[PDB]
Amino acid sequence: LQSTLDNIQSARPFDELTVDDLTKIKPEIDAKVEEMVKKGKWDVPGYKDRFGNLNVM
Amino acid sequence: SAWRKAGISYAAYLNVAAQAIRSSLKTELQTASVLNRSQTDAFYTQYKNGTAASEPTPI
Amino acid sequence: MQLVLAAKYIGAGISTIGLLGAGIGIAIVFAALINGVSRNPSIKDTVFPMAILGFALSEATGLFCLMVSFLLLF
Amino acid sequence: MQLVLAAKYIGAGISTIGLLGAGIGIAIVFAALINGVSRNPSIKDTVFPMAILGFALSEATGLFCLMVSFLLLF
Amino acid sequence: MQLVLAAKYIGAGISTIGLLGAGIGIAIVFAALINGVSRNPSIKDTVFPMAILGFALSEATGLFCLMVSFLLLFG
Amino acid sequence: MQLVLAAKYIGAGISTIGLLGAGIGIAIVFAALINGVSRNPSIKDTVFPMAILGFALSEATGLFCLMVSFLLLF
Amino acid sequence: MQLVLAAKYIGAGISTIGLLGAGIGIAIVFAALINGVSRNPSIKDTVFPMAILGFALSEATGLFCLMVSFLLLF
Amino acid sequence: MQLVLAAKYIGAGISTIGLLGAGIGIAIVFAALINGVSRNPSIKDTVFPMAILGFALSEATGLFCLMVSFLLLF
Amino acid sequence: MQLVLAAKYIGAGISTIGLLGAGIGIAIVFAALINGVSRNPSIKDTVFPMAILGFALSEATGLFCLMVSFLLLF
Amino acid sequence: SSGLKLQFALPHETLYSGSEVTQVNLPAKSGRIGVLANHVPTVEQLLPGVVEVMEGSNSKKFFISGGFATVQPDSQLCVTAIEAFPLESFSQENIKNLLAEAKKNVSSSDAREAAEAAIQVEVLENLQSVLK
Amino acid sequence: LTTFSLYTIIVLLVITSLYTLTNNNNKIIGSRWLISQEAIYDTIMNMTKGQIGGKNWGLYFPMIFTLFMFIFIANLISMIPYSFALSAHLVFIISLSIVIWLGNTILGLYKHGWVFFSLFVPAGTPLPLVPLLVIIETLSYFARAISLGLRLGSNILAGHLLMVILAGLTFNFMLINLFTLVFGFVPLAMILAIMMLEFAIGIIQGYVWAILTASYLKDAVYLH
Amino acid sequence: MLKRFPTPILKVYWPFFVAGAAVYYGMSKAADLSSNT
Amino acid sequence: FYFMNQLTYGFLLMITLLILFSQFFLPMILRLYVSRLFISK
Repeated sequence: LQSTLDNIQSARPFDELTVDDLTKIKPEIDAKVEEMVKKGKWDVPGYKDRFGNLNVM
Repeated sequence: SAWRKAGISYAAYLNVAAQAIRSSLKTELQTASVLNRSQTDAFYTQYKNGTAASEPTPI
Repeated sequence: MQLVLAAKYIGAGISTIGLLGAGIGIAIVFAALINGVSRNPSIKDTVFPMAILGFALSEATGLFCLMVSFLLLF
Repeated sequence: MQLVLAAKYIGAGISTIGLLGAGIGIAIVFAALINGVSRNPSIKDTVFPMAILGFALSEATGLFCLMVSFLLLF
Repeated sequence: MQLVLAAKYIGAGISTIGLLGAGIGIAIVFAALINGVSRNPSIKDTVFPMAILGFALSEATGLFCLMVSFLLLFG
Repeated sequence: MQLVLAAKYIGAGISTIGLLGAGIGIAIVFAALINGVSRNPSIKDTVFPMAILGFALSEATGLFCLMVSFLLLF
Repeated sequence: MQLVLAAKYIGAGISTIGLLGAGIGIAIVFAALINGVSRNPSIKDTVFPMAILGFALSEATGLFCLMVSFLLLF
Repeated sequence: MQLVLAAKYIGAGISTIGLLGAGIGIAIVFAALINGVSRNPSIKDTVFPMAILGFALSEATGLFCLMVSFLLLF
Repeated sequence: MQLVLAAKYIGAGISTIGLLGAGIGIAIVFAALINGVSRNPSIKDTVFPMAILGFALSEATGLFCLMVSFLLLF
Repeated sequence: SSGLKLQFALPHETLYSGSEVTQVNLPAKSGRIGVLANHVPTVEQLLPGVVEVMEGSNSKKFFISGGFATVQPDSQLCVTAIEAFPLESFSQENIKNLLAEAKKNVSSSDAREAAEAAIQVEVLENLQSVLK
Repeated sequence: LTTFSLYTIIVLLVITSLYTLTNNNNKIIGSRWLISQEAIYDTIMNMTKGQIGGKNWGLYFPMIFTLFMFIFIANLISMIPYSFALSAHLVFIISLSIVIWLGNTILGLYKHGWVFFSLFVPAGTPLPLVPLLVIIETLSYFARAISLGLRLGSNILAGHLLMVILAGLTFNFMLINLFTLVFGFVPLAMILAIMMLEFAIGIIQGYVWAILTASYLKDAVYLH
Repeated sequence: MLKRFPTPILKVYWPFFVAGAAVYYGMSKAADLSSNT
Repeated sequence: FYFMNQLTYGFLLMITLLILFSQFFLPMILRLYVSRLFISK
């Protein structure tokens, strides 16, 4: 956990993280995405709780 | 009339509407009950930790 | 050119139907103005200028047809 | 001047229809006036000149249509 | 060509009717705005551009009718 | 090529007569929108979209009238 | 034959007058929908679908008018 | 025969205007439907069929007008 | 002969426009009926006969217009 | 139920409670409602005006000081009033006129009080109308 | 390659550049154009949830999205002075409306079969009024089949024709007249106004198309 | 950067595609008939 | 008429555009949504 905090101190791409890097790091998110795509349920439960919509509607 | 924006609320409107008749009452109708209603001795004394308790202004 | 002037006069006669909109427009504008000032006298000072402007725009729309008919008269 | 005068008469008849809109204007202005004065008698004193000006302006359009019809007749 | 120009004038004169709808529309918008601002004065800042846009669209329809009349006249 | 063009222009006018309904329609839609946001300020974000929907639909009806006129013009 | 096509165009023009009723109808439908959402915002989800249905019916009347005009033309 | 078919087309064009009031009628019935439902959600089940019947045959009146236009054509 | 039939068809067309009033009227009848039954659910049984009677009379007026148009045609 | 029952209450002494009554005028903000019997449930804000109550005896006038004209499907007319107008013994021209003219000068004193003085003079003028 | 072919290939190139070329390296920041695309996606997805939602909105969201973007890119290239309204035939919108209505009817006849005929009788309307109701609703659906095309196509063509006629009739704007003051510049003001009107109308009618096809899909899948 | 994700294109969107095919076939059939040229 | 140049071609166009959209662009928005959800949770 010292290694974790030391990495997080200066290796935290908050505004410059690559989505391809995120996919390569964790294949679990890829597996989830293809599973839910092939299932047809495009909803991602719990997605408007923290992210706004600015909906003109 | 304008007892909400220019005025205050329905309570004071109705109270003053009744008080207009209460003050403009005949001596025969002027009894102890209407005299008690006419008298107003409640002073608005807000709380200290709630509204700083500035002064005991009239209600 | 007899039929030309004849139908020009006919078009001028029918071009005045646009004044109907100006008439019912001032109608409804002033009706709502009276209702609003009946709601509360305070809003008069802020609601009267827009009622006047709305009547002006309605009469301008009517004057559009009036001018077109005048073009179909002279 | 057979066809020309005929079309002048037809155009005047068609122009005569602006009075319907003028009447609706005056009528709904007076209707809102009545509703407002019944709702609050005090507001009547202020609204009455507003109604006078409103119906005068509404009748101005009817007068314009009447003049347009008149110039088509003489 | 007398009949063609005659019917051009007739068509333009009857096409001018759209200003009836234009005036009725702008004034409906103005009447609603008057009622709304009288009912509540605070909402005026948020309801004024709404009525301005409505009036603009109604007078735009009126201008469409007027331009139809103009193109029937001169075109 | 005389009577056909004449009646073409006449029918174009009789088709452009219909934009009155579209104008009064977008008007009444915006009018109820104003009244609704007046009764409750907080419903604006919900009543705006279907209101501009109704405006678009009425304008499209007016442009149907305009299209009927235009095929009788070009 | 020329008069036949002329009256075809005239009837097509007259067929479009009924569309203004469809426009004002869809408009008053959406106006009442605005008022209802104002009174009961929570009933919007239940109320919008048959609001679309009413728009569809009035636009269908307008489209019967439009198709009558179209078949009168071609 | 030219004039017969020409006036058949003219009468068909004038006849199809019946959809104007059919649309206005379905819209007015629907507008009161929306107002009542938003003012009283519990009346939905017992108001819906009657309103459906109402605007359905109100549009059927316009369908009768369309049938008159069709027989004028065919 | 052919002119008589032509004006017969045009009269049928200008008689078909009588149904607009029937449509708008049955609209207002069913609109007030819906509003009333939405106000108090206990009044529907009492108000249904009168509402349907007034509707039937409005449809009878519309049928009178249609019958005049038909006796024109046939 | 047969007829109508009216529940007229006043803070000093309640007047009526479940008594058979015919048409009663209930001046609201818009106008008075002459409820004969039964009637749809309603809720209307009462305005200072004449409340005329018919029974089998006579037609007595009761200038109301306000309240609500609320009804129930069981035909319960509970008018929660404050002060009534017993017959005509409450009538007095001079005090009402002098109070009106004396509250006219303070009709523009301080915001809420200024606005309410106008309403007080209005109900005094209503008293003048009821004076007969 | 005709004019329509080059217009469509240019539209495809620009629309794909707006997404795959906007991402310089596809960061997680979600830049202003990226956030605009995100907002559009969220708006279309909540059309889907609000108007066809309840069991299978997500399945039908993608066609709503794709039709919205196609109509958006078509309406965006409508106001440029040279911009031609996709060969100026507009029958493409009619074809889209017809094919969408046919697909909705096929879906209704597949998921409901003969029950689709019961949609003509929502709540009441007993046997004496059943034929009238079914005729009225069938004619309403037939009108719906042409509603979408004779709508966006009609408005686009009317806007283009207004553009052309306006530009033609003011050819003497400052050519030879002496009265070319601001009174003669008023036609420029109306041209500017119709620019703004055409833009707003195109956007709001793309929204109209999206909500209408959503409502049609809901009526197809859900019987009421 | 860009990858292919297999969303259902035919399992769910078959009616629209078959309607488009039918419309194209009808247009091709009526090209020599509904043209009057 | 001149119909066999834009209608069937337009159908091929919206088919390929729908395919490209649904298979490429919507997955990017979905991926960013789920990534924000994951690193937010």
